Amino acid sequence: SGAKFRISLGLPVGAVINCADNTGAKNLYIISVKGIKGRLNRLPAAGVGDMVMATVKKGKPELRKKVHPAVVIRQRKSYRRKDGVFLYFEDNAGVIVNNKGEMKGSAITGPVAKECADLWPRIASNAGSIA
Amino acid sequence: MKVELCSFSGYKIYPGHGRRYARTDGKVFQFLNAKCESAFLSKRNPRQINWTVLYRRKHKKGQ
Amino acid sequence: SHRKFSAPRHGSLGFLPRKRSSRHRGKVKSFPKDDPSKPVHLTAFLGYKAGMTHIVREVDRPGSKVNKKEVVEAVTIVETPPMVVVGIVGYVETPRGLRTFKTVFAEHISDECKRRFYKNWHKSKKKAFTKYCKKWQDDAGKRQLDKDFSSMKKYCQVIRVLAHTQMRLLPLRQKKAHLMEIQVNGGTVAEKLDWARERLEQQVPVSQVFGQDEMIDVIGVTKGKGYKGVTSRWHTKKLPRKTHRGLRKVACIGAWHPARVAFSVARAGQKGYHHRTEINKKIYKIGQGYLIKDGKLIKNNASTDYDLSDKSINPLGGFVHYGEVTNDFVMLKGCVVGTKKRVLTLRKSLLVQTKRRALEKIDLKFIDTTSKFGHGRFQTVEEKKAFMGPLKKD
RNA sequence: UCUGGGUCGGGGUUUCGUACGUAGCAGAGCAGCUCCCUCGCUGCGAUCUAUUGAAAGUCAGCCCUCGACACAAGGGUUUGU
RNA sequence: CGUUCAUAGCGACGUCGCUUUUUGAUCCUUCGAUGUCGGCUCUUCCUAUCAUUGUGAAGCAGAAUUCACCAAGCGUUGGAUUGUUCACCCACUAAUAGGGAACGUGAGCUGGGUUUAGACCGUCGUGAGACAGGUUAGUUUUACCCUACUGAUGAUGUGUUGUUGCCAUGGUAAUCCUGCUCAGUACGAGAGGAACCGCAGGUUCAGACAUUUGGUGUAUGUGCUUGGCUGAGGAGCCAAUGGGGCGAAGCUACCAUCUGUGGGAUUAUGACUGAACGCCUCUAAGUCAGAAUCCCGCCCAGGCGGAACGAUACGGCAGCGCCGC
RNA sequence: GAAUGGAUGAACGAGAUUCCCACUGUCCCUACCUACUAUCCAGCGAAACCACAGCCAAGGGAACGGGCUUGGCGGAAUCAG
RNA sequence: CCUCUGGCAUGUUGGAACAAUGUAGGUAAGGGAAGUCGGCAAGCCGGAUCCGUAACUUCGGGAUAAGGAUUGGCUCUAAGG
RNA sequence: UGGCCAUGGAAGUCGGAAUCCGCUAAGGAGUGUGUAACAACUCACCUGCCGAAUCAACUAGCCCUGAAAAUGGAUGGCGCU
RNA sequence: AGGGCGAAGCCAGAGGAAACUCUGGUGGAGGUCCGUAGCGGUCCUGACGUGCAAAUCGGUCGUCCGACCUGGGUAUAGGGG
Ligand SMILES: [Mg+2]
Ligand SMILES: [Mg+2]
Ligand SMILES: [Mg+2]
Ligand SMILES: [Mg+2]
Ligand SMILES: [Mg+2]
Ligand SMILES: [Mg+2]
Ligand SMILES: [Mg+2]
Ligand SMILES: [Mg+2]
Ligand SMILES: [Mg+2]
Ligand SMILES: [Mg+2]
Ligand SMILES: [Mg+2]
Ligand SMILES: [Mg+2]
Ligand SMILES: [Mg+2]
Ligand SMILES: [Mg+2]
Ligand SMILES: [Mg+2]
Ligand SMILES: [Mg+2]
Ligand SMILES: [Mg+2]
Ligand SMILES: [Mg+2]
Ligand SMILES: [Mg+2]
Ligand SMILES: [Mg+2]
Ligand SMILES: [Mg+2]
Ligand SMILES: [Mg+2]
Ligand SMILES: [Mg+2]
Ligand SMILES: [Mg+2]
Ligand SMILES: [Mg+2]
Ligand SMILES: [Mg+2]
Ligand SMILES: [Mg+2]
Ligand SMILES: [Mg+2]
Ligand SMILES: [Mg+2]
Ligand SMILES: [Mg+2]
Ligand SMILES: [Mg+2]
Ligand SMILES: [Mg+2]
Ligand SMILES: [Mg+2]
Ligand SMILES: [Mg+2]
Ligand SMILES: [Mg+2]
Repeated sequence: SGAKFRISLGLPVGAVINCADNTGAKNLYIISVKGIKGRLNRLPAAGVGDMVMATVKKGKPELRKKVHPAVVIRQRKSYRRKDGVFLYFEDNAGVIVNNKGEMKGSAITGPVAKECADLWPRIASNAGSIA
Repeated sequence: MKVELCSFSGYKIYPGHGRRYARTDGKVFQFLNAKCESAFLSKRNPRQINWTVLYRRKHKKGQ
Repeated sequence: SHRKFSAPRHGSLGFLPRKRSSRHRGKVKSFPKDDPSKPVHLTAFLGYKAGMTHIVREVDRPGSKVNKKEVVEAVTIVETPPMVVVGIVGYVETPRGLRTFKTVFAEHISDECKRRFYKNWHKSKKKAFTKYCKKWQDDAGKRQLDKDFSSMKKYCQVIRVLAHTQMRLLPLRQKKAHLMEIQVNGGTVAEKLDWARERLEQQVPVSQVFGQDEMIDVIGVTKGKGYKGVTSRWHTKKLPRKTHRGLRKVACIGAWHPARVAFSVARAGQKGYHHRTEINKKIYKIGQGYLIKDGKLIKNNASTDYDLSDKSINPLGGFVHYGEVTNDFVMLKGCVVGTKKRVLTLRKSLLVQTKRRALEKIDLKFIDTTSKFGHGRFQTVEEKKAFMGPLKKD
């Protein structure tokens, strides 16, 4: 119901955020950000809570050499919450996911940002810590 | 508006100001300003640093 | 050939000759339409941008994720000491336009105001409206005055009051008080005029014009930035590193064959000090100034029902590059045009406001009052004196 | 002459992080002398504690002073229905 | 052909056209030189409309759709390979439409490619040498003139001066999307599966701003530290800003925050009354609804265009304003 | 395609490519700072270039006009770009 | 890089400002070559001591391969004539 | 009158050779709709009302559709019914 | 300049029945490596481009005991060197 609000989005296309679920992937080469019309010369950028296409660069060879959807869960670029607290996360991080928002993994190492948790429920269910 | 305390210095942090850090261990710190946060990230033991609350408690200043 | 990859053009043509504004005091380019029905009122005011700060508030837009969640919010303090009406001035409709018809000035006029009428006051003998004010004490003059007012009753349509600021009461350097025509919008012109004739020489405070949680339009001149290159002034792409004759430029001004450079092409020139009318700036707080019943009432500014301290909106060490706001002020949401100290025209909206957001009632929870002259960490000096304890300066 | 604006000073604010000096039974050890006492005394000795959120800067485009000091109708060129 | 049915969509055999974003013809212009491809950057136009608004069509149940109309307001992206144009692939998207401006744009760049001289290879040549055959290395000049544009002083007028104002004319701006709700509802055998009004937000664009987060930082602010140098201490300096922490103010970032509006005429279209044509017809006279259009509004600038009001040279020589003659 | 040398090849190369790690304002996307300029002033003081000149639309015209035709129009003297 | 001896007056001028463009330096959040014909440019790396060192090889090399750790100040000890 | 060819079904009706008589006031061995095929529907001859012209096929005048380009624009301009 | 690598020869020790082999030193080879002066002149396609300059400047670069650099003297002269 209640919609997202924009947040300072510090993952341009070209990032390798570390996969923080138990798949067997280690990295997630963001090749594109979902739901970006975009402008000339401008890199598509995914903050936290953003869907994303993601090649795996290192990990299991099942996953390597193909594209998966993914979600950004933490991010090192400090966004501002509506309550006027800026927040950043120590590492950029995501999870491999399917089109309809379900995880293909099962358990999320590390904390998930609540911008991502509220917007992705199945991620939120497998997230131990939030914010 | 729950005023929080700076995880380095000890000062209160009013709603507007400062910044919130979320380490992957899964615990969070609040910093009044960057000055605190830099000493935190460079691993300065705030009890060694005069102007913090933790130092002055340690050295029994005031009272 | 066509440009390969499309892109929307940089900057708006709806804003140009991007030149240094003639005026300093921002003109009200249109007052609202006076319905004749609702009672008489002033449509505009003239404040001063003293400074910014936080607020905190519970928000009540149901549906949002932020419903019943305390957000923070930036705000401008526009110090607005009461204006003095010193004139009225009748207008009449014509097919040519809207001719000024008759200006009746008050009797007594301050040196605050009289300042304005000379380019050099030190050197003048201050002889303005001297033979004028003779009119206000005889049979002949008073009669002519009445006939002028009667004529305005017969003929005029639009009536604007002339008021001016109380430059006296500010922390600014200048004494030369800004005049301004403000339009009286209300009932019939005869009623309209006798209201302004009653208000003559009198104070008018801010609360008489505006009310709380009201969208108003801020009108002013932008913070000026001098000569600026095209990359600053139009936000054109920088060219790359290797460019031989510089790179904060536009490469192709224009095609060959409209063999002129067009008005739509980006060139370097004056950036800033433009006239600009930003609309829909909601008044969060109309704040009561310092006053005396026995001691000072400094509290009445930045104290809220939920805070209850003894603050004023003045932060520690004052608003920077300004002063103390010792007078009544408004507190708009967000930034507004111009610099610190800049004279600023407020104006009631041109527009029937009926959006959820524009009828939202603002209850403030907390005004930040920490210094802006560095990273402040104390809300008030008494709090600081508590926290620190005693210092060597004792 | 709303006596004013200005310089200096004083507050406030704020930045940095605790000055010099002095004292110390703090100080890894070392030495000189002896009362060869090794807590003897005296010296060297990074650093430490205390004095000390100290010192220092803070409009030059921060805020208030009404404290000290002078200085404030002065000059030149104009223009007429 | 389309089960059936020439024309929903198509369309053979024939035929009539437009177009100059293809390539040819041609050689009128330029050989006392008009800088020869592509990309970047920027502006503007066209429509032969991909999307978006409003609509007619279907072989349109819904969803998806192709066909057509008004229509160019607003958009039309990120990459891999290639010097490329072109091409192709991945990804996102509402859509990844097509062009023009000396095949826009070298005193705007770049110079990868063509296209000197150095060299290699292949084929051809007795050979010098040749090759829209491949390769590698190879100088990208000048603006202070005039205009145009950008901003900047001014100009004639109004007796002089100041004021607060009006407004001729120019410009002009907003965009599209998601989610929730309607609703697993209409529609449909089911599978699937809408829409209007609301509500919450976001894209791109525009205009600001610095409370906050970030950036800068020679306040050369305050520590810390290298080498040297004032005999040392203290206090300092030098090393083209010695180096580095932290850093006020100030600039400043979708890297922070705020704001972005209302009418009128109508177009396509669908209608009314209604003849022509004893009926019927949206039309012939007459009338209605009607839009990302157009015109204005708001918004920016403000005319060899005006306005009301103020004060109008005590003087040491002054000089003027009215009035009447 | 075999001393018009063929195939090879460690070491070496301001030689020609391709990828990876690191690193970065190359870029997303631009921003702030410093010095010397440019700027204004005193003094000093060149050059190239120059038919006349210098606002446009369209027309025709040696088939892309500043000048011609028909329209739009036109306001001293200048400054930085 | 800083200093004494000796030598100079900043390289054919001065002053006031601190705009745009530049020339020469720097710094940048998150990402890290997505830029571009092409990592061009800049950045990383750098000294020393101690470990540790691959493929390949003409057995000489490769080799500072790579990859690691340490480094200051102070007060002592031991070892070298 | 399931007329005949065609069976895959065409008793008027995908198509084609046929193609007349009766009743007749008069209805084609059938214009279509549609059917597996019928059915059902629909398309002359005649009346009832109303009250003088009505209707077809060609043809040529003006006008209109056909009729899409990139700086803003040209019956020469203003304009003109 | 200053460093690096450490070739032959030489010493000792250990093994070997012999052949000889290992280990530690010493030794200081080389159109050897780094790198100054020197000599050069890669890239920035940087600066400059009516220049400082009719080819210069800055950083970045190649080489730096050898087919090394370099003064003076001397030889070769135009279809000739
Ligand atoms: Mg691009
Ligand atoms: Mg296009
Ligand atoms: Mg270049
Ligand atoms: Mg501040
Ligand atoms: Mg057929
Ligand atoms: Mg041709
Ligand atoms: Mg030319
Ligand atoms: Mg069309
Ligand atoms: Mg061209
Ligand atoms: Mg050109
Ligand atoms: Mg060129
Ligand atoms: Mg080339
Ligand atoms: Mg060649
Ligand atoms: Mg000049
Ligand atoms: Mg000292
Ligand atoms: Mg030097
Ligand atoms: Mg119609
Ligand atoms: Mg209508
Ligand atoms: Mg309408
Ligand atoms: Mg207009
Ligand atoms: Mg051969
Ligand atoms: Mg042979
Ligand atoms: Mg051969
Ligand atoms: Mg000419
Ligand atoms: Mg100098
Ligand atoms: Mg000099
Ligand atoms: Mg000289
Ligand atoms: Mg960066
Ligand atoms: Mg690219
Ligand atoms: Mg690339
Ligand atoms: Mg390089
Ligand atoms: Mg190697
Ligand atoms: Mg060059
Ligand atoms: Mg030059
Ligand atoms: Mg010189």
